[PDB]
Amino acid sequence: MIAPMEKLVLAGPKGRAKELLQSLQQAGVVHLETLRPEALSAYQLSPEERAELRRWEAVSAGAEHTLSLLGLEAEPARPFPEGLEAAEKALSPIQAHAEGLTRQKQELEEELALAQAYLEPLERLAALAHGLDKSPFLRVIPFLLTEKELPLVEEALRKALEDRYLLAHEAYAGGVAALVVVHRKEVDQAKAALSRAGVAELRLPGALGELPLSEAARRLKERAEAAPRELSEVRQHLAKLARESASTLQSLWTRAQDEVARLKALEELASGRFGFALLGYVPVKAKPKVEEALARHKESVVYAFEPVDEHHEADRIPVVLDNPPWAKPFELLVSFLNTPKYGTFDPTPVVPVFFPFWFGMIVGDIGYALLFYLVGRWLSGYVKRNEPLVIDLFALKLKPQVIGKLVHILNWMVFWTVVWGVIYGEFFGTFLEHLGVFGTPEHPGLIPILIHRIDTAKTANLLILLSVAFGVVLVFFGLALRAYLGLKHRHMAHFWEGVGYLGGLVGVLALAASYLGNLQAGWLQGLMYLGFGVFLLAVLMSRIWLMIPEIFTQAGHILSHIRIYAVGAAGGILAGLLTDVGFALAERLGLLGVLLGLLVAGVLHLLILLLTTLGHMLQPIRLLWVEFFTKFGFYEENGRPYRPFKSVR
Amino acid sequence: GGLGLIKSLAEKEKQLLERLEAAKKEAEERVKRAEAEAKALLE
Repeated sequence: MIAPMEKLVLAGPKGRAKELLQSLQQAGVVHLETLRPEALSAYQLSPEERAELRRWEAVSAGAEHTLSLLGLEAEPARPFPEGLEAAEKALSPIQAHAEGLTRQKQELEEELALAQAYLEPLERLAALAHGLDKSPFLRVIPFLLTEKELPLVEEALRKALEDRYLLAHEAYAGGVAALVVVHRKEVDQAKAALSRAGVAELRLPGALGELPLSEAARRLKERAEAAPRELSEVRQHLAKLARESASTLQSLWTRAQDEVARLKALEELASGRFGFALLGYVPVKAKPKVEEALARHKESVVYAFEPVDEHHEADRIPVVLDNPPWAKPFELLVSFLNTPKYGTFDPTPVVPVFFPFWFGMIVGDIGYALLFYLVGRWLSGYVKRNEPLVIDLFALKLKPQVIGKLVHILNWMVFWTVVWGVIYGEFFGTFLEHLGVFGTPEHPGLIPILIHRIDTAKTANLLILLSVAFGVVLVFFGLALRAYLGLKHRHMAHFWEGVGYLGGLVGVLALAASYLGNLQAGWLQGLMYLGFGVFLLAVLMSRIWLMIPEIFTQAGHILSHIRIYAVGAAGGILAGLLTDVGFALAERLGLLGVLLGLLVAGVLHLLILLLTTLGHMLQPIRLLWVEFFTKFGFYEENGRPYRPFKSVR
Repeated sequence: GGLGLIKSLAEKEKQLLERLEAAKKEAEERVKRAEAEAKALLE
């Protein structure tokens, strides 16, 4: 339920409020409040404090960037209480060492990548040009061109001198190093002519395209021989530096984040000229620790824990879930949506009340339940390993508390799933082709089943009736909660709207079961007339022109409950057809392909279960969020968020 | 309440501003005493 979130007023000195802010950040269980304009200053405390906070924030950003360059991640742990100068001295040394090592490793990798392409070509060009490199007669433009279209480039060389303008490729058969040697200026004009024919000389980077080709190939072979050992040494040094300094950087960044959060929270204070005001909101379940922290002031400097506002107009005040531990695990799926208006109803119990009972009616396969039990054992072993739920495939990093809540929800769902699957009387599709443990009236072999789930002459009508009954009960619960919240918030429009929607739905269901359903339309004729009159009376008392579309939308939300029975029967029919085809082509085909046919049928059934059960389990919670939330509103102002001080640890 | 913050800050700031105006009246009486004894000493 929505907690109190009661207010907390406090008055202190400037430095005493700094101490009390450090206390209330260590006791970080109260969201803050500015309240600056009410006859006080804005607590622009000090530009020296602003500069020290900027220095600590730069230290924290440098610690984050140093963990990033070292490869470490933002792993929260206990802080390191030390001076800011000592923190800078600890941080900047390893940060500078890692930055220099990373720059050297990137430069060595770029040098190796550049040397991997022009090692053999520059060496071949220098080998052909072993005496003609830099003597001041003629340039030799080597162009790394394509395969043997050497006459298309040599057209310009034939336009040049006869027994010279040697434009050919002696070696480097992959990328043909077409050396063209004519002159200096005449070969520059011929290089312009070859570029007009389409050409590009080997203007390499570094010292390769900035020195003579013999020294270029020599430095290329030298860098090629030096790059691998230097890159491996840089990788080993980076790994050793990260493994040696990651814990110190993490503790330093934790203390830096703590002090920076203290500075940013003290920025949101209210100072009173060597006095200071403080305003917060904290839940009722932590009032004792708040009073114990407030007693730890200078002389318990004058504060008060005052009450929060009522159901009317609590806008900036946040709320909380506050569920029991048997129902606490659905709080994540509850918080996937928005928050309530601190007086709006918490429908989080309806999730654990209705979603597993619907999912067990959907998933009646006890082999799928055993696979879910094995997957829950795997998730329980992963949570016992206490690692982060890390999947680089999905790029999903989830907390271990999230995995534990998911495992608890999976166990609570698997209980009702096994219950309704034994009520369905089906296991792994159908092992009943071999071992008919669920007895049928058509095939009496063992103890009976409640619903055979392959029969539909009576089971389908009863299943549709039970699903429609559960859905109409949930719709009536949503309309009743809407009218109750309209009465509790003193909003008679919402209460009259819920009453009129309930009366219209009751009259519509009565008229349906009278005219289109069974006989004896006399006892319910006045009931349908009363439902129509109640809808018309609430329309007249509302006068909001809430037309027939709202009633038809409520009718569709009620009728959506048969989709659960449809999905359960569809999954059951698919699993029964798959198990029947496997049993036929395994046992009825000689009973010798029992193992191979059973394995192929199990692979196909696992693929079909992975393809279908995700959407099948998704549609229950989707229909629940579509029906119960929208019948209760749940899209009005989205609540206010509870954000106390961190003490991130 | 926020008026409660206004009140409990007005308490402190008016007592401290009373101490500041006491300090400046004190300094004015220091000026009076110094000039009186200095002129009597010169005479």
